[PDB]
Amino acid sequence: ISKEAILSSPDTTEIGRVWDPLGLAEIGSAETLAWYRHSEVKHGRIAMAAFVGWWAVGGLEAWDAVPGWGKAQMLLFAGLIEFHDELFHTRRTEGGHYLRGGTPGKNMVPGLFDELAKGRDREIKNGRLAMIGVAGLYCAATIPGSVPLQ
Amino acid sequence: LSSLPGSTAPVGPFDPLNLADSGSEETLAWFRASELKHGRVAMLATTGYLVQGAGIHFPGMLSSDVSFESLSAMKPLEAWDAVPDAGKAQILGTIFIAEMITESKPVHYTKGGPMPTMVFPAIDFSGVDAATLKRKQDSELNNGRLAMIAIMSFISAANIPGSVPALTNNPAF
Amino acid sequence: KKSQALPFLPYPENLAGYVGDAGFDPFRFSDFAPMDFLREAEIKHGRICMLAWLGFVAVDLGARIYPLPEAYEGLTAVTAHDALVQQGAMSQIFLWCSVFEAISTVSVIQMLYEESGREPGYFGFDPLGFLNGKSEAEVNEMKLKEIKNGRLAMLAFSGVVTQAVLTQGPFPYV
Amino acid sequence: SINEAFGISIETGNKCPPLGARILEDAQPSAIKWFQNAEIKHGRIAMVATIGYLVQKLGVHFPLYLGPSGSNCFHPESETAWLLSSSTGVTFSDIAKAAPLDAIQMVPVAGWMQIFFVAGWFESVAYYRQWVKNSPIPGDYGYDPLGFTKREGGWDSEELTSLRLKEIKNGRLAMMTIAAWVSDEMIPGAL
Amino acid sequence: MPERLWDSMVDKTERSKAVPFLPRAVNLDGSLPGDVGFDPFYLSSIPKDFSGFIQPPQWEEKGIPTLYWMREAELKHCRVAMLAWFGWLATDGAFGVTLRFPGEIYSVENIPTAYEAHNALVSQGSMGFLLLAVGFIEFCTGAVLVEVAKGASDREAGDFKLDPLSFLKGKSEEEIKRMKTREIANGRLAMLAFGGVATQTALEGGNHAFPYF
Amino acid sequence: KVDEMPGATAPLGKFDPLNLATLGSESTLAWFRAAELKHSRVAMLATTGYLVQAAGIHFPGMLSSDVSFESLSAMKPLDAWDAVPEGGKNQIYFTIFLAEFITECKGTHYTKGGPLPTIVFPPIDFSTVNPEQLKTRQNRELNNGRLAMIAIMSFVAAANIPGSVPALAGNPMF
Amino acid sequence: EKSQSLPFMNRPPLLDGSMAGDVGFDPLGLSNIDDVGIDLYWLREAEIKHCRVAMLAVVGILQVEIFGPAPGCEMATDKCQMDAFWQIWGAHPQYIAFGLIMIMMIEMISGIATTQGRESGERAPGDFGLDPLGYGKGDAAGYARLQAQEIANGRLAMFAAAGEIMQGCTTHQGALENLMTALRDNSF
Amino acid sequence: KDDLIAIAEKSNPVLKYYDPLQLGSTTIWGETNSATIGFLRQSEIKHGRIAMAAFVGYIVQANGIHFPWPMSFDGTPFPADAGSPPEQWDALSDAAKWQIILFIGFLEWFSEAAGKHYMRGGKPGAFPNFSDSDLIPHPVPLNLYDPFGFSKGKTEAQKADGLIKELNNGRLAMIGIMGFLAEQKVEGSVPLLKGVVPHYDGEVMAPF
Amino acid sequence: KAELEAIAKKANPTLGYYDPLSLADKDFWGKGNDATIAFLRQSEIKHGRIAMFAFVGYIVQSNFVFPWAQTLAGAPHPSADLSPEAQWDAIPLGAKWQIFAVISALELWDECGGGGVLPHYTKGRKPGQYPPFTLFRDNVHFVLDLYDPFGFNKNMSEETKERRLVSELNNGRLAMLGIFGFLCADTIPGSVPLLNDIAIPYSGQVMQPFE
Amino acid sequence: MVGAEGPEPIPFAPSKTSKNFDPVGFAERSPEWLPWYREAELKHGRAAMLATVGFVVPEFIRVPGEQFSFEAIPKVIDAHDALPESMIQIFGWISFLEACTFPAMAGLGGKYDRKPGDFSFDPLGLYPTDPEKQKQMQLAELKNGRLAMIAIGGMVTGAAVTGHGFPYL
Ligand code: CLA
Ligand SMILES: CC(=O)O[C@H]1CC(C)(C)C(=C=C/C(C)=C/C=C/C(C)=C/C=C/C=C(C)/C=C/C=C(\C)C(=O)C[C@@]23O[C@]2(C)C[C@@H](O)CC3(C)C)[C@](C)(O)C1
Repeated sequence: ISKEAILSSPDTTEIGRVWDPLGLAEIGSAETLAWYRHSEVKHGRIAMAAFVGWWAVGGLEAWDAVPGWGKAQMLLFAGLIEFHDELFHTRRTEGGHYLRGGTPGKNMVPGLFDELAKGRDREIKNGRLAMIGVAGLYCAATIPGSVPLQ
Repeated sequence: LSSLPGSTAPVGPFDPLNLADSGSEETLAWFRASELKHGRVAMLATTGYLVQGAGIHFPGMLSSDVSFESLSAMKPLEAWDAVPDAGKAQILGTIFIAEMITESKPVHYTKGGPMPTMVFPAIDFSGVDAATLKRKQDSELNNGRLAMIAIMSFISAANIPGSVPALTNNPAF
Repeated sequence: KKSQALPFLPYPENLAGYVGDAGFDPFRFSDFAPMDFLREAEIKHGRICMLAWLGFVAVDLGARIYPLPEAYEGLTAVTAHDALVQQGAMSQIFLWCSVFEAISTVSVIQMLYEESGREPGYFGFDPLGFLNGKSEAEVNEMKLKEIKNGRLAMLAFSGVVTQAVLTQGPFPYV
Repeated sequence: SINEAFGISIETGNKCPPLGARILEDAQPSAIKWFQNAEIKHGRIAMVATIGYLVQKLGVHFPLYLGPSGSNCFHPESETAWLLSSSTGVTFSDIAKAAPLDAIQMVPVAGWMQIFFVAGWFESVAYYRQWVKNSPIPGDYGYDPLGFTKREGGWDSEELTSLRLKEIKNGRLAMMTIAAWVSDEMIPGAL
Repeated sequence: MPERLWDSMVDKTERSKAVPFLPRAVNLDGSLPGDVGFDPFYLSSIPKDFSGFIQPPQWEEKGIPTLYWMREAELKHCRVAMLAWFGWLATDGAFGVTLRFPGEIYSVENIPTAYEAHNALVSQGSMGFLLLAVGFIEFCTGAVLVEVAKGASDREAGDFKLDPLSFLKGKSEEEIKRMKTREIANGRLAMLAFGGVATQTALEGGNHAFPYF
Repeated sequence: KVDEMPGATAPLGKFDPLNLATLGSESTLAWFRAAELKHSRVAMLATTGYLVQAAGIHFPGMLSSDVSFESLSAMKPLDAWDAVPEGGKNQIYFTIFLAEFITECKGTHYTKGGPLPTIVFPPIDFSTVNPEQLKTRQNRELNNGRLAMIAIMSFVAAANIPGSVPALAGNPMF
Repeated sequence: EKSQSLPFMNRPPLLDGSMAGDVGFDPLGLSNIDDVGIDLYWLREAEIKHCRVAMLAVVGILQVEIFGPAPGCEMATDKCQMDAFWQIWGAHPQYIAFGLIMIMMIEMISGIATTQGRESGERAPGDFGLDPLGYGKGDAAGYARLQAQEIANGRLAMFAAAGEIMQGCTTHQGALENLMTALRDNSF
Repeated sequence: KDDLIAIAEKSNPVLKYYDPLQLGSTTIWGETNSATIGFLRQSEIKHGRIAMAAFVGYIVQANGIHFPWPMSFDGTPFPADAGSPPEQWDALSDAAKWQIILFIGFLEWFSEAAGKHYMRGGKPGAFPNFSDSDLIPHPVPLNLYDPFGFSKGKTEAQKADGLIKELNNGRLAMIGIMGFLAEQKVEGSVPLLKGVVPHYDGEVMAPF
Repeated sequence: KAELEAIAKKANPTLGYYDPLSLADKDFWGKGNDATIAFLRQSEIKHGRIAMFAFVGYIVQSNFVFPWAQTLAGAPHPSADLSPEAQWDAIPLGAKWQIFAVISALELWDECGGGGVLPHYTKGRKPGQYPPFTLFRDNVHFVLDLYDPFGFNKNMSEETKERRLVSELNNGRLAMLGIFGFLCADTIPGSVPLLNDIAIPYSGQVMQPFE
Repeated sequence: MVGAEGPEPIPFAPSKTSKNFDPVGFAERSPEWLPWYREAELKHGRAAMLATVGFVVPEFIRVPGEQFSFEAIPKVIDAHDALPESMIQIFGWISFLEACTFPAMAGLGGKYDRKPGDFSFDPLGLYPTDPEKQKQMQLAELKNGRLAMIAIGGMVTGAAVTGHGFPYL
């Protein structure tokens, strides 16, 4: 995957161009841009599920009510997901790893997931909003009072 | 020299001690930028002394504990001492960026480059009809020259009473 | 060239051939000792801690032999050494370990200095019928599983016995 | 060679006086240049001293104002007393009243160190332009504010030659006169 | 009874210009700026390698001229004492303003005159930081004397390239020498001036304040 | 140069009995003409300023906040300067200094090959470009200024020594 | 040829601008040392390690002085990070001892990589192959800027980390409140 | 630049080209002089167009024109019960002001993104029609400029003269709406509007 | 320069061309002599034709006013007080700004040159000539011309208007001191007549509310 | 070489004369010490000349300080001990001048061309040009210098034995 393949998704209508004010896509190779895209979609897809989980239980005090066996169970189960994710990227993909030959969004673990490239643009954009949204629900909800002002 | 801006009608060019030949052409280029920066600072200093000395102040609070009214009750040189130290750090930090930016141009003014232009907002005054820019550069320096005498009279009248005969019984001094 | 585990270091050339080869020998122990001696010491250390981890974490999980001797009672996995040197249970296992190691002293000396062609860690012990005419790439895939689980158990036992005498608590630290 | 030096003229018949020529006739040309410079330099101090005595024998102290009640030469009293020293408190009105010889003692010592420093700067400029840069004219200390010495040029002209003889002779008149005026301040000897 | 070192020190056919009865020192040529031939004790004619104090002579074979070391030492004494006599008088209020740092450590109510500023700030710690800052500068600028002593450098004595306003950038060799003489002449006087201030304030008569008499 | 300059009139052709024109250089005479003309223009303002302040005519109405113009019109004009306020004399001494600083620093000084001092503010100078008419006009400025130099010395010799002039010293203002 | 940083001095001979932050600043001639296991390779590896250690020390102090200790380390509560070490060592000394022995295994391997990388030529000093994102794979002019930005930020952080040690050990306050009391003391 | 002189000559044949500050010969973001001269034209046209609607919108909302029906879920009509239209903007709500500001912010966005930009091949002030440009997914029935179609068929010389009397009616309404708001904060600011304007005395240059 | 001396050949051949200050050869603002010689012609033409406009504004504003309204507040005139130079103050200040707005616009149109129709007087145009309103009348609405709004003249021969230009400034400068024989006749007056007028605002030019 | 003339008859030795006066014979015994002897004779002669003036002038005039007045120090013979703070400053500045002649003393033989006693000090130009009366100018410095060497012993013991005015009692 090259730099022009990474920057061809998602669409850049709502800003106008590819929005890189610091020029961070110009520093490095196509490998360090594939790391940026894979970590954008991983940050996005977690922040989407983190937003609804606020209103599904609505704050941080529910995490304090999780026991020592409870925190260690889910953190290593998510670690078991992310272990075999980068494993099946390398071993079970026709191109290879996302930094070597694979898709930076492919997220290969069987069972975690269950017109499509148009849905790729709707995944990064819907996760870009939740990244701002859960940054709202951590800062505006908790740390100072009058942030949003919503 | 006389082709330079600052030489005007009554005494032009004015150099009785011949300080322009005391160094090189890079020393005179430093002297011109130091006269221009001393003028721009003292023009804001003379106006800042007259506006704050009149009683003209901004409405409201400068800090959470210091009002603009409590500073305007004092003489202006004593009003700087009661500005908050977080406020002076904001002033000097912004001046630090302005001095670092106007020095880091691709050609230095000591080597024939441009003199300090506006940092924020970065308005471009390049193609502004150099015949008019020549006359306005003479008026910048002449208003700078007078305001450098003016602010030195203001510090002298505030400390040595009767040193400036026009500011003897002036209440702002 | 350029050792895999340590890519900033050159590859130690005496590791070539053996099966757990990650190029990890920065202290260059293979340049001092023969690699048949070092591999035999690694599999023997690993086979002990595979048993010693399973023997530590089963005893303090309550598993005892049946019928339990009355001198074996009231002991955790920490206390079981000093209480059973007095009983003589440790001298019984040390006897039969010394019997096997006296024969394996002959086989190690024959391996390094008499050229028996014996692989390090080989004892001919496969009664359950693994390696049934298998390819040597499939046998080496099993030798890597012995050493990697062996290397894991050496650090696993080292934690379960240090955290045991640090806390003297329940199973996940003792 | 002392009897063919510059400052001789018709007052002694173009002859150096014999007691003075007996000192410098068997001497170097630098001995003549030394004594000629010291005669002019003593004549310069004595020239401004006869006027400084006439200012002191009168009351023409600061501030100067030709109108009445302004301390001019006609009416020597003032109304302002311009305060020569502020830390001491003495004015020019006080020093104009006492005496010629007591006027010097009323000047503060910090005022003399401003005079002797400036007179000390001038005397080392006078030494550099006369002796180090070896000037052929005695008394030529490079001081000419109005540009008389750019006359023809240069020094070999009758206008600047006669001015040199005019300076030495008027300095010779003023050397006797300040010695005759401050003698009578000490002891009456106006013979 | 051996051949005297007197003949190696003096020119024996030329007199010193400042002291006309003494013969001229062999290293004083008039080419240096403040040179009027004043060396009545013939300290430029001392045949020791005075760069041995920085780097010892047993490190390698090297040798600096004695006049080069003395002029590097005279110029450092000139430039230190010019700043020092100025900084003594500026912090004492001799030029009107009692110029002090904004900190209360350096205020007039803590340090009343510049006479007491040494011992009051060795105790506080400002003089210990100046010793580090000067020592860092003296280590990076003092090692050029070894490069001159080995003959590898054509650098003149006291001749860093420190002309930020560039007064001597296009000037001729004659007016550069006049500017170097004005540095030397004002530096020689400010060395004697600092000798005046630091000694007259140290007497039992006192007057730690300006004008120090 | 003393032939090629104004000041030569018909009663005395080139009046110099002490030959002080050719005593110095051209620069010395150029200093003398600049000092005769400056003494002329001061004394012409001085002779006018004595007569119109002895005639009693004055400005309305208050010079300072405390000092009226009519208080100074009663006394003699040489004594009226003592009653001008110190802030007012400082205003006079500043504009006189600023005019003397400008005329000696305007380019090509009069002691060199330059012009004599002109009007400082406003700079026009009203000079006739016709050299046959202008030379008579500046020959008129000099001897009117020469007479005014003698006149103001007669006004201070009548205000200090009673007498000294026949047509004055009977008047309570001179 | 003269040095850039000290233009009165000749350029040091082993410094030729090939390294990142090279402006010829070696007045003592320390790059000419070749005797006690020390040469320019050893001094460059020492500078680069002093750069990277001090860079992590500045953001390590500023992380706890702004946001507090990590969860699990809540018993520190001291803004002086020199003092907050002794409360974690008083409470959980095993993690600092686990980190010290893991540094000991890393550093003894790094000492072998330095000396074997010097007698060979197959390792630049400070090079460990830790480029997992892949900045060195393209734009060699932009990679030389990254090599220069590491040296420039690390040489600045060396003074900052040494200062935070010394003015933490003498004021017992904390770096950011040492900065705030320096602002209100020397304000004009 | 050559066209900007030709525009301002038809706006005034006495005052042909007026520029004291010579702002027409500058750049802003380093584009070129000809691209920022379309920025200055667009900003002048937008300033005048807003102030033209603000002047009619002032005299409607200063008199009593509260139109039925109030569109809310509880009541709370258009707050003309103060009246004094700078006070009237404050008394809407806090949450109603973001609906007005963000709706204009789409029109500010759509004039930038869609068909042709004023810092390029120009025609500044030309609002792109909603029917084209394929960016909005609704689609919407009407356009902003010609919703009813009035009046297509006018020639180019009939519409070239329109912007010139839009610029002059836009320049005057800039002076017009500020003369109202100056007397809302200082009396005697405009001489002929004394007593009419009720001195809002707050901050007109702040929304919330 | 020479054409100014040609006017003095026609103005008064008894006295003649006469500059005591010699301002015909000076320069103002560094803009040259030929621009200075036309600033001086325009200024005394402007000084004279205002004074002639004030000399008839001093002989009928004493004796005859129109009485109708003068404001929308009652008191329906400044109530003469037949001295004309005291009638200016109570007019009131709102009317003085409207007078100072049109003269600010009328003298704006003079130095403009009529939108560029006429050149400027320092650079070529005849100095007494006001630029016509023909370029404002072409665009906005029908405004009357300043000099001759009806078209009575342009019937003249060409040689009659230079005969009338020299009659204009000759009548102009007499009315300059002629109108200054009236307001100077009110503050320590000084004349043989006695009696015409008395008042004391004395000048300059607004009163009780300003500054 | 200069001062060996006369006629000057020797007092209390009526046969001998001042012509080549060296009865001990230092010019014959140690001729290499002879430029040292002339430098020492001139330095003794010049210091004793200023001492003869310095023993008579402070009997009438005093320097305007009040620690030098006649009420503090009545007789000149007590001025060396009553003013130690000024004798140190005379000694300290002579020490600088005398150490500056140590390289001139190190070359008093045939090292360089400086005549003994000649310090190149003639600002007033009084040294004549012709050598036939340069020697009698040198001879007068020796005779006046030798006489003041004798006389300052007569002035001091003349005022120590009989404490009186100038001539003596
Ligand atoms: C010089 C570096 C340095 C040092 C000595 C410390 C030390 C400390 N930190 Mg700090 N910290 C650092 C940098 C450092 N930190 C950095 C860079 C950050 C991110 C900004 C932090 C953020 C941070 C937080 C939020 C907290 C601490 C806390 C602590 C204290 C307890 C933690 C501990 O001991 O971990 C045990 C050690 C380990 C778990 C492993 C150490 C690292 C191993 C050896 C890998 C090193 C690899 C190396 C970096 C690069 C590769 C080298 C080679 C391959 C070339 C301890 C005194 C806590 C505290 O108690 O504050 C009072 C706390 O809450 N630190
Ligand atoms: C004595 C007598 O008898 O009279 C009587 C009767 C009477 C008639 C009633 C009187 C009156 C009324 C009078 C005379 C009133 C005053 C009249 C007058 C003469 C008023 C000048 C205004 C000048 C202005 C506004 C300058 C703008 C100039 C400006 C803004 C600029 O310079 C800048 C600029 O241009 C440039 C330079 C460059 C460009 O890039 C930018 C622009 C375009 C901005 C009196 C005096 O009361 C008494």
